[PDB]
This record gives sequence, C-alpha cells and structure tokens, in this order.
Amino acid sequence: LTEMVKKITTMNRGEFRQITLAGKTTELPRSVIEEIGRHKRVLVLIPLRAAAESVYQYMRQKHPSIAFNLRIGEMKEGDMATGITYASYGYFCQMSQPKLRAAMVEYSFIFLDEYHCATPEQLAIMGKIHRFSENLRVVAMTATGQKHPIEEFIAPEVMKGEDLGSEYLDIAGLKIPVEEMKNNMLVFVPTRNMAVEAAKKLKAKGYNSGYYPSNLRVVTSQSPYVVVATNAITLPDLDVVVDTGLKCEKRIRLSPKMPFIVTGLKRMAVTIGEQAQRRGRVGRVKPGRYYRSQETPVGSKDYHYDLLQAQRYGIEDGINITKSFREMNYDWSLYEEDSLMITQLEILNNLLISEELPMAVKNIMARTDHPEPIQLAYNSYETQVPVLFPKIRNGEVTDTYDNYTFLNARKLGDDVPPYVYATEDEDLAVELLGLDWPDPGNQGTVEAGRALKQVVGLS
Repeated sequence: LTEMVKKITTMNRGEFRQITLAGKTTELPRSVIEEIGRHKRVLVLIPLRAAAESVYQYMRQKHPSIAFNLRIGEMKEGDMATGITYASYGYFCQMSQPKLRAAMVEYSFIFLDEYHCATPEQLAIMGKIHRFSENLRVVAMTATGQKHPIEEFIAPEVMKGEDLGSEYLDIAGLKIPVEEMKNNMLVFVPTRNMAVEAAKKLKAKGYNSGYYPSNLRVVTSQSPYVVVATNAITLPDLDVVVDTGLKCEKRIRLSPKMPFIVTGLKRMAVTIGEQAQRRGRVGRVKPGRYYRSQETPVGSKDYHYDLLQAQRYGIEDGINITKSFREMNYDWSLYEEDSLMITQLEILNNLLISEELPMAVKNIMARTDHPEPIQLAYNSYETQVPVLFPKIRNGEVTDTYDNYTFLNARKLGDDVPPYVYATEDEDLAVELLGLDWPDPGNQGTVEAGRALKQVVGLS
C-alpha cells in the first residue's frame, strides 16, 4: 500500500516502525526500493536460510528491473551490493560488533521479517543493532484462509477408568463422539510418544490410523483416515481436527540456589496463533469441525530459552545480550516482558561475560555437537571438565549416557560437579540418586546468587 510506503520512505535516521499489513517480505521492500531508488541498498532479514534463498529466487525472476542479493553463507568482504539484500540473521552473527555496525549503516532501510519467531540469532541481532539504532531506519514486519464454516466444540477430558458409551471414544485424552470416525480426522498431540500410542490404539480398534511422510500416503490415500501429529506444516479431504491444545517446548527455571539455570522440554499450552493454525487446517475446501480441550491458549511465544541461547552471540564482544534485548524491547515494544525473569537473566548474563572464556572451552563449543554449548561457557565459571550424567528413562536413572563430540567428558559417578547451568534430566539424576549440587565456590558465583536471592525477594 502507497500510504505505508510514503510513511516508511519519509523516516529519518534513528527511527523505528512496526508494520502488520500482510505483499509483506516481497512487495513492501520492492515498493520501498522503487520509491527510494534502484541503486539504494535495502536489507530484509529472514529467520531461515532456506526461506531467504526461496524469496531471493522468486523475486529475481519476478522483478528483473530490480537487483537482488542473497546473504546466507560466508561473509562477503566489503559488500556494497545495490538492490534488495535477502539475508538470514545468522549471516550477521559471524561479524564483530564494529564490523556489524559498519555493514548495517550502509543500508537505507532494514526490514525485520517475522520477528514473532524469536530465534536466538534473531534476538541477538535485534539487541545488537539496537545498540546503534540512532544510525538506522528499522522496520519490523509481521502477519499476526477459511472459505467454509467451522463448527467449534470443547471436548471434555476422559477420566481414568471412565466408561464411555458405544457413543464416544478416547482421542488423546479427549471424549470425542464415535460418529466422528466416519470422517477424515487430524489429531494434534504434544509428544511423539503420544502420536505413536494414540495411532497404535486407534489401529487396534479398527480405524485407518497413522502418525507423524511417504508412509502417511498409504493412510491418507483411503478414507476415512485418522492422522495423529505433533505441531506440523498434505491431508486430502480433511473434515475434523482434534486439538489437545498442548505442545512440548524448551523452558528455563531460574534460582538463587546453584545451578542457577535449569533447562529442558516441558508440556505447555499452545498460543492463540498456534491454535488458529491448528483450527485453520479445516474449512478450507469444504465445511469443517474443530474439537479443542478445556486448555486455554497463551498470548505469546515464551522467548526465555531462546534469549538464554542468544547470550552466546555476545561473548566475543563482551556484550550482555539480555541487557541489549531489554533496551531494544523498551524502544521497539515487539515482545511481552516478564521483568523478574529478564532481571535474573541479565544478572547471570553479566556473570557469563565477567571473564575471558578459556581457549579450551572456546574450542570445544566451536566443534561440539552438544545442543546447548552455552552450558559449557556458564559452567566454566566453576568447572572445566564436562560431566556425563546418566540418561533418564520413564522416570528412572539408567546406565545410558549421551555421547557429544569433543567434550573429553567424565561420567557423573557419585561426584556431582559444581554446575551453574544444568538440564532437567541432569537435576533429576542428582535427586533420584540422593546426591546434592555444590554451593557457589567463588566470589563471582556467590555474588551472582546473592543478587538473585535479592530479586526474588523484592518479587
């Protein structure tokens, strides 16, 4: 739209704008560049590398009159490319704060696409560029298809040992009318284990069930079908959706007792948006039915675990990513905030960067397949030796261990390490084995804990 372009094109350096109107990532920057001029540099940040590639490919074909650039690999030295530059946020994560600023200042406009995804690279770049925001023109964009009526239902929860008539059946803990099994059903469940258990039970009852891609084609090719899936992106002639309203997602637990940081998957409610995408699977080609649990959706994505992961990208430059997030969010108002949480996270982020990271640790983090390398960085403040904790199966300690590369790790044994950062399954092992986590062993960790106690107190 013309008015929006006029508004963005008149922005002065140091200004920020938030847009919701869904052309977006394609037609909005295109219109802006045609207005500002073809030779002016315009940057469009996209979360996924493959997504950035897709747009670049599409746009260069569609508009030959405008120049397009793709930035998803290695750093282009002295990059001065003229058209619209489509880049991943991770592309800019490679650069030092001075280098990043030098690069960023050259673009006339910077477009932040799909900021609601809140990936660690995304959170780090937003916080980092905001540091020199006075020098930029930043535009944050978001998009926050039913052709037939959707009938909505609240399915009651099936109680343990409840005897449903010949009229109802258990669909992932929800009481669904049996007459619904004559239709094409999609069931949303939080876990992979539940998708398999729900599918296998329905198959045993005689239903054409499958779980979640080529091995679903055998199910979906015959109707009626029932497909049990976790949060996903074919499903022909879909009639009904059964939504558990739940998802499995990483979460953080902050405490003044060490380990101060505890992370892992936890079952939680989906967001309003997620629920809308789940209900949106029906009413597209024919009428639909949507059965939801009594579970209330949350308003927004919990970015805390990703914020903690983002902190890594500020280590080399000695930047506190949480402080940067907070300062940025104040000016830009993109995300909801939990002030106690951000405070705690900032106290720990100061610890993370309080000292130069040991070369040994720096080198392990670079090469390891370990899913949370930041754990190594935080723990370096107390220990240099990574510890292999026994794996938890069902709710019991086993003799299985995760084998991550380049760790030079040691088995837990009876020796609990002084971890600053632990996983839910590491903490569980400690408790199940009747062992205790050590208390802070140095001024740094001691004061960090004292500061944490203090905040939870004034909370």
